[PDB]
Amino acid sequence: KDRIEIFPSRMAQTIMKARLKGAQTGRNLLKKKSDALTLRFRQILSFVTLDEAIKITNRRVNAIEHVIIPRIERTLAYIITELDEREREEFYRLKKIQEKKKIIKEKSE
Amino acid sequence: TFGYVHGVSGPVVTACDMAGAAMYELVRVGHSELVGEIIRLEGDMATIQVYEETSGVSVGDPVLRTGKPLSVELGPGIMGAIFDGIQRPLSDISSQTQSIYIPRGVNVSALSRDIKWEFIPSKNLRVGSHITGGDIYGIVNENSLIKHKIMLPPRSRGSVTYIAPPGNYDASDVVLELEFEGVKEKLSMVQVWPVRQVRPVTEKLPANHPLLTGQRVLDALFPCVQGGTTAIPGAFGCGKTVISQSLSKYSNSDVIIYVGCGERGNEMSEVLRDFPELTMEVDGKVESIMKRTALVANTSNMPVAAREASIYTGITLSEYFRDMGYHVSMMADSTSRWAEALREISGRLAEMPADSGYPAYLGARLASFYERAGRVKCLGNPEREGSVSIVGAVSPPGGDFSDPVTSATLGIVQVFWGLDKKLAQRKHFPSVNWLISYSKYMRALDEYYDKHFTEFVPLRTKAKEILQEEEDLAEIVQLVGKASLAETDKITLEVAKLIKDDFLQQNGYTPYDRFCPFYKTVGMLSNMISFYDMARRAVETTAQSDNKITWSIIREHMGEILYKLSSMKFKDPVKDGEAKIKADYAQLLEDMQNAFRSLE
Amino acid sequence: ALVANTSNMPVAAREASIYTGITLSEYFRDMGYHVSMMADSTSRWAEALREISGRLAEMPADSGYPAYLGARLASFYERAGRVKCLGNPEREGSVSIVGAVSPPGGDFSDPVTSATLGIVQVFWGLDKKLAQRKHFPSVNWLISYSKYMRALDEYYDKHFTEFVPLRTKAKEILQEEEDLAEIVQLVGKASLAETDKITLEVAKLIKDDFLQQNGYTPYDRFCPFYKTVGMLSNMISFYDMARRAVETTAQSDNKITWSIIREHMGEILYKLSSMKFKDPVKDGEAKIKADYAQLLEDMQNAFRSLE
Amino acid sequence: SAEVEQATRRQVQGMQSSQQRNRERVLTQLLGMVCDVRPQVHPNYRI
Amino acid sequence: QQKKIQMSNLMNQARLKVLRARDDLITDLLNEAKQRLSKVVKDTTRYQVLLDGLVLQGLYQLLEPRMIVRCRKQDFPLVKAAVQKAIPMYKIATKKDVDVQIDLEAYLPEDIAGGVEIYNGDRKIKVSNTLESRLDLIAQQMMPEVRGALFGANANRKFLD
Amino acid sequence: YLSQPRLTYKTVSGVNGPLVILDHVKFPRYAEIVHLTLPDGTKRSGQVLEVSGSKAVVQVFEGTSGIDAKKTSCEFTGDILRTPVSEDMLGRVFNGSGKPIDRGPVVLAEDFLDIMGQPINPQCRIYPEEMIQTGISAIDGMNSIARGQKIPIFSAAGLPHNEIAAQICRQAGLVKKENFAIVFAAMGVNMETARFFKSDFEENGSMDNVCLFLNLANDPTIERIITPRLALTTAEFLAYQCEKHVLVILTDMSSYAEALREVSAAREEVPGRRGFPGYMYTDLATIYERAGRVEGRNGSITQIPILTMPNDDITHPIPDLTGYITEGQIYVDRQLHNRQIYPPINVLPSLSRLMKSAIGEGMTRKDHADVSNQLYACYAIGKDVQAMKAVVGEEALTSDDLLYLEFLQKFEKNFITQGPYENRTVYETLDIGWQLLRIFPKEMLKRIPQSTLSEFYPR
Repeated sequence: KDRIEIFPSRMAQTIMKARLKGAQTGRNLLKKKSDALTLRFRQILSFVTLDEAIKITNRRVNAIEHVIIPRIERTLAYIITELDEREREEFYRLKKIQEKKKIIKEKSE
Repeated sequence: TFGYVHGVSGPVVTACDMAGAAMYELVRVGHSELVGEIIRLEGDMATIQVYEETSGVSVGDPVLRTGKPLSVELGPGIMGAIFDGIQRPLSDISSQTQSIYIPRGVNVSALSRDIKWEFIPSKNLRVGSHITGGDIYGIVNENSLIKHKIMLPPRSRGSVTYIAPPGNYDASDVVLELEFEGVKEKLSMVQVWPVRQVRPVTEKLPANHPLLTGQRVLDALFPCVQGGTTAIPGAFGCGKTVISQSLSKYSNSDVIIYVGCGERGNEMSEVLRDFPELTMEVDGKVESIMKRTALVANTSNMPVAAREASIYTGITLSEYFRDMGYHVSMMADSTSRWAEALREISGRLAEMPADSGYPAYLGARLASFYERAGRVKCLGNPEREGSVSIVGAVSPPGGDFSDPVTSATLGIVQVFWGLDKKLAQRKHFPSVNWLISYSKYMRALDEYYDKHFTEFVPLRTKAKEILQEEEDLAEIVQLVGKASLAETDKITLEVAKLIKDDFLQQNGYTPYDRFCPFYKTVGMLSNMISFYDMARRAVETTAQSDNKITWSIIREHMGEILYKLSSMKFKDPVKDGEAKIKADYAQLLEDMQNAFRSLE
Repeated sequence: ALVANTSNMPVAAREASIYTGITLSEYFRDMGYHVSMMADSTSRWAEALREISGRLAEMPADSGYPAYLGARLASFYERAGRVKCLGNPEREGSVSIVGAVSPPGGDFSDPVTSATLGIVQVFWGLDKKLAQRKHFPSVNWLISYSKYMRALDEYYDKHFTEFVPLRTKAKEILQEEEDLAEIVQLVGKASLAETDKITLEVAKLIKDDFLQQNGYTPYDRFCPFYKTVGMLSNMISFYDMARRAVETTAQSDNKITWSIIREHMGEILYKLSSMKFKDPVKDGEAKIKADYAQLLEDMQNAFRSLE
Repeated sequence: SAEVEQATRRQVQGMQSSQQRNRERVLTQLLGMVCDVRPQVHPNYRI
Repeated sequence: QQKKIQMSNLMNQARLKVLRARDDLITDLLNEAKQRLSKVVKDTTRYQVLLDGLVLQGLYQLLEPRMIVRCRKQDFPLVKAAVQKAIPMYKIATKKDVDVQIDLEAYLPEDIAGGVEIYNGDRKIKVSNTLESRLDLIAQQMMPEVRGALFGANANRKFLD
Repeated sequence: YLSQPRLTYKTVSGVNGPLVILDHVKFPRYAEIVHLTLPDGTKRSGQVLEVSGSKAVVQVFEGTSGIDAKKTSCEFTGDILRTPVSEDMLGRVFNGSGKPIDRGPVVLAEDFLDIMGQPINPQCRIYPEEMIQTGISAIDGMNSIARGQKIPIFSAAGLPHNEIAAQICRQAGLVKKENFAIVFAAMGVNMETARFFKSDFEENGSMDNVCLFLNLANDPTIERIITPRLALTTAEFLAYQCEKHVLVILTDMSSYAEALREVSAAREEVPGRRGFPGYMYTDLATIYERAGRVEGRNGSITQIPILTMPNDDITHPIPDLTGYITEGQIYVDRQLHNRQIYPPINVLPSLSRLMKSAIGEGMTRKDHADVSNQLYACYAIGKDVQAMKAVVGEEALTSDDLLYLEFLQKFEKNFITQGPYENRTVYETLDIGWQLLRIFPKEMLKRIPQSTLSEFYPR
C-alpha cells in the first residue's frame, strides 16, 4: 500500500536502493520505447496495433512514476528514519552506562 | 586571576582552584594561552573546552581567567580586515609573524593599538551634560566611504566628566569619561560586546524599503527588502558568484559583511582573492570594495568553536554598524557548514541527538539567528535608523531539501532565491529556477511601489502569470507541436521566451548591463507586458470570423517592433541618462500602439 | 589435524580456537610444508568478541562489536603467506587462510564482512539467488574478486600461455550477459544483434556447462586445472568462430545467424555441453586433451562448411 | 654499474672531507653543552 | 627493459650505501664524544663540578620527600660533597625539607663514564641522570645543527619557519 | 632542546586493554610519548591520552600483553611526538611510526615538527592554478588535477584502486610545457599490497622522488592514525620550506577512519553517527586541508585521498564526510572493471571543480577545455544511444546515432583504456581526444567554437 512493508534494516536499505535504481532504469528504457513508437506512429499518420502499443507502454511508464517509485521512496525514507531511531536508543543506553561507571568510580574514592 | 590545570582528557581540560568563574566565560589555558570556554562547573573545579590542540598541556599549567564571555571587539579598524570566527585578525597574524600558519595560542588583538586615528568629537557635548547608551560622542575618519561613529556602549550612562579634544588618538587611549552614581568609567574607542547577546534597539520596525540589487531577476519577480531575510542554495554550478558580487558591488546598503562558516580552503582563497579586486563607482571615483566591507574567514579545518561562532561573530559586527544608522547586508557563505560545526560540538559534548543527528535546539539557534535581522530604530538621542539584511546560503549534503537545516531555514526566511544548475548548463544567468523561488515581501513593499512607480505591481503579477502559463502549456506543446494550439497561447509561449531572453537573463560581463537601475527594469517589463496585452487583444478582437490576426501575421507585420523590444537591454545607464532611456521607451510604446492599430 | 570447538563451548575457548589453529599452522609452516588452514566461521569468532566486550563493560562500536574487531581480524589474516623460514636449511613454506563470514544478509555493511573485505585478497561471495535456484557451486561472479591476478600471470604465461586471454574473454562474456539480461527481461528479445544472441546463448552454455558442477559425482568431485582451461578454451573458441561467421556475412546475401549455426552444427553444442563428463583418473589425461582437441577441430570444420 | 659505484665512493669521500673540516669544533660544542648542567625546578612548581 | 630495472636497483642501493656511510660518521663522532667525556671524568675538580650540578638537577626534577643517590663506588667521596651542598640549596629553592641519602650498598656499573641516578624512597621513581644518558639526550636534540656543521646547510631550503 | 634528565616510573595503578594507568607521575603532559621496558627486556612505545592529576593514562602502541603492575618501567621523554624531517628522507620507505624499513639509516634530521602541525592561515592561501599531469588520460583530458586542489578517488572493495595509485606514482609529474616530489602513505595495507608498492616503486626508478609510508594491516592501530600526519608533516616541510611541488596520496582513508573509531572507543567516548566519532568531520579536515598554495612561495601540496566505499554506498559517512569537504571526485566504477577495462574510471559521475583553472593557454594547450567538454557530451550521448540500441535494434538507428555508437566503442577502447605502463602526457591525451572527435563532422561538434575547430580539427 504505502510501503513494501520490509522491516527496517541495513539489508532493506540495500534492497530498496537497488530496487529504486531498477525501477528508474526501466522507466527510462520504456520511455525510449514509447518515443520510438510515437515517432513511427506520427510518421504513418498495421496502424491500430501501434496505438495499442503506445497506450500500453505509456500506462506502464506512468504507473512506475506515479505508483511504484513513490512507494519505493516512501519505504526507503521510512527505513532510514527508523534506523536513526534505533541508533538513538543505543546512544541513550551507552551514555547511561558510561555515567554509571563514573558514578561507581566516585563511590570507590 | 590565574588558576591551574588539573587534567586533560583530550580537547577537554579540567581546571582546579578556579572558583571565581562563570559559565561560558573565557580562559587562556597553558603557557601557550590556548583559547577555550568553561562549560561545566563543580566546586572550585571547572571543565574547559579548548578550541585548539591541547598537545603539550601539563598538569599544573596556569589558566588565565578572562571575565568576558566570547565577545567581539568593536571599534575603529574593524573595516577592511579579515577575521577568524572568534575575531582574530588573519591579515595581521600573517604579517606580524612572517609565517604561513596561524600560531597555536596566537594572541593578536582584534583591533591594532598602533594606529593614530583621526577623531572628531560631536562638538555638541560638554562636561556636565547627560549621555545615555547608544549616544554618539564623536566620529573617527577611517576612509572616504564609511564614517565610524563612536557610540557609548549599551548598558552604560551618566554625566560626562571628560571629553577628549579633537586630535589623533589610538585605540588604547581614553576618549570619554562619564560618572554614574559616583562611579567613573573610562572609555576608549573600542567596546566589547558578548557575541551571543543581542544588541538592544529602541524598537523593531517593519521592513519597507527595497533592497536594490543590480539584477532584473531576483528583483522584479522576487523582491528583497532592507532588513529582510532570504536563503540562497549553494551548489558548485548554481552561479552564486553573481549574487555575491552584485550584492556587494551595487547594492544600496552601506556596509557589506561576508561571513564564512567552514568552507574548503580553495573556496575561502577564491573569496579572499576576489573581494579585494572588486571596485565600484561612488562619487565618480572608483573605490575598492574593501573600504566598506568586513569579512570573516573560516575554513573547514579551523577550530570547531570558531566555525560555529563565526555566524554569530558576523552578525554581531553587523549589528554594531546597524546601531550607527547604516544599512548592513550580511552574507553567510554556507549556513549548512555552520550547522555541521554545531552538530560536531553537540557530539563532542555527548549531547542527545535529534533529527538526522542534529541537536534538538538546531531550530531554536537558526530562529534566533535570523530574528536578529531587520530594520530598527537605533538607541541614543540622535534618533537614527538602520537595518541588517541576511542573504545566507544553504548547501545540504546531496542537494536535498529534507535536511533539517535547509527545512528549518526555509521556514524562517521570507524570500528564497532558488537557484538551479540546469540553467547554468544552458548558459542562462542569473541561474534562477523561477517556479521554486518566492518572495513574501510583495505586500510589505506595496506602499513603496505605489508611491514611487505605480505600474510595477500589476506588471510583476502579469509577468509571473505569463511565465507560469508557459510551464502549464509545456504538456500541450509536447503533445501537439504548436499545431492544434491557440494563437493566444502562441503569444504566451513566444512572449514568455522574450521575457526569459531579454529581461530575466542579464549579462554581468558587459559594461552596459553591469547594473540595471530599477526605473530601467520596470521600463523593460512595462513595454513587454504592454506588447503582450496588445497582441492578446489583436487576436481576440479579430478571432471571430472572416479576417483574423494570428501570431505569424503579427511577427511578419511588426518584426521591427519585436527587434526594438529585444534591443531595450542595451540602453547603457552610464551614457544614456534617465530622461533619455525613458524617452526611448516611450517611443517604443508609441511604435507598438500604432503597429497594432494598423491591423484593425 | 582438526581443532574441534562447538557453539555450546565457553566463549573464551570460542575466541581462542582461531589462535590455536593458526599457531599449529605456523608451526608446520616452519617445516617447509605448504599448509592450508580452513576456518569454519569468523562471525562466530567476532561473536565471541562481542560477548566478551560486553561482559568486560568496555565501550562498543558498530552493532555491538568491539571497535578493535578489525585489529583482531588483521592479526589473524596477516599471519600467512609464502615465507623464507628460519633455520639453517633455507627451507620455504607457506600458510593459506580460507576465512568464512556467515552472512546475516547480502549487505556488506556487516562489520565482520566489511573488515574482512578490507583485508583479504580473494573474496568468493556466494549468491543467494543462485543458491535458491540450486546452481552449485553458488558464486555471484560479479561481486567477487581476486587480487592475485598479476602474481599468477607469470605462472599462467610460463606454463599454459592460453589461460590469461581465455580468462579475460570469459569475464567479458559473463558481464555482457548480465547487461543484456537486464534489457531482455524488459523487451523480450524483440531486437538483438546476432552477436548479442550468441553472447546470451554461449553465456548460458558457460553458466550451465562450465560454472555449474555436481561435486558429489566421480566426474566433478575435482576438475584438474588442465581440464578446466580445456573446457573454457573450446567454449570461447566457439564464441569467436560463431561471432566471426555472423559478423563476416552480415550486410550480405547469405547472412549467417545463431539459429542457422545451431541447425547447421547442433551436435557441436551437444558435445560442448558434455565436456564436464570426461571423468579424469577413470579416463586418461592424454585422451581427455585429445578429445577436447577433436571438438575444436570439429567446430572449425563446421564453420568452414557453413561459410 | 661501475659508474654508480664510482660516484658512491666519491660522495662518501666528500662527506668524510667535509666533516673533518670542523670535526673537533662540532664535538667541542656538544661536549660543552652537555657539561653545562643548568639545573632548574619544573616551571609549574608552586610552593 | 630489464636493463632499466637493474639501473633502478643499482641507483637506489647506491643511495642507501652513501647514506649508511654518513650515518656511520655520525655514530663514530658520538663514540669519540663518549671517549672525550671519559677523559673528563678522569679529572677531579672538573668532574666534581659536574657532580654538583647533576645532583642538584636530579633533586629538583624528582621533588620527593625522600631521595637516594646512587653512584659509582669510586666516586662516592665526590658525590658525598655534592649532596651536602645540594641539600641546603634545594631547601632554599623549593622550601621543602627532603631527606637525601646516598646508597652505600648498591652502586652503578663501573663501565659508566660517570654521573648519578636518583631514586625516591620506595625505589619506584628514578631519574636517568647519568653522564652517558645526558650526552645522548643533548646530542639527539641538537642533531640538526650537527648535520649542518659537518656536512653543510641544505642548499634547497629557503625558509626556516 | 630541553637538557632535562628523563624520569622512569615503576608505579603502575593497573592495565586495562590497550591502556596502562600510571601513578605518582610528575607534571605529566597530554600526548607525551613514553617508552616501556617489560621484565623480558622488551621495549614498547606509547602515548599519554589522559592526565588526571598524578594519574597519567598511556596507550601502548604495541599490544599490552606481558605488562605487569610491579616491574614494568615507563620512561617519559618530556616531549610530544615530533617527526625528524629532511630533504634526504625523500627516496626512503618508512613505517607508520616514522622508522626506516628499507635497511637504510635513521633519518638525520634537519628539523623536528609537531605532526599535528597548525592550520594554514587562509589570508595567505593562493587559489590553485597550473596542472599536475598524472599520465592517465581518463583523468588528464577529462578531470585534470589543478596544482593545489584536493580530489579523492572513491572505489569499491575489490577494484584496482591500489594499482591505479601505484601507476600515478610512477607516471605523475609536471606538464613540462627537478622540483616535484610525491609523498605516498598507505594505511591498513596488507602484506601482499605493501610488497606491491615497495617493489613497483623501486624497480621502475620512481623512488628518487617518492617518500613512502607503509602502515600494515597488522601494525598498531594508533600508528595508523599518525601515519597520515607524518606524510603531511613531510609534505609541508618539502613543499613550503624547500620550494617544490608535492603530490600527497593517502591510500585507504577508510582504514584510517576505522582506526580512528578504535581510538575513540579507547577513550570510552560514546559513538556517533554509524559508530564513528562525532569529531570525524574535523579530523578529516585536519588532514585534508593541510595542502594548497601559499603566498610568496613557489611550493604547493595537492592530495588524492583514496577511499573504499563500504557496501559500495556513496552515502556512507566515510565518502560522504570526505567528499563534502573536497573539490570534486574521480570515482572508480565496477562495471568497467568487470568489462576488463583498465583504468576502470567512469567519466560521467566524476568531476574536478578546479579543472577550469588547471587547463588553458599557458598551462596546457588552447583547446584543452573544448576537447574535454565535447568528449563528455559525446560519451554521455553514446551511452544514451547504446541504451536505445538495446530497445530498437541496429537497423532502427540513424547515421548520427551510429556515429555516437562508434564513438562510444572507440572512446573506451582507445582513450580510456590505457594499460599500467603506458604514460600518456596531456598533449598526447588531447591528440587522442581529437582522433575520437574527428569521427564526427564539424557540424555535430556543438560545444567546440569554430575557431578551435579550424585550427585543430583537420589532419
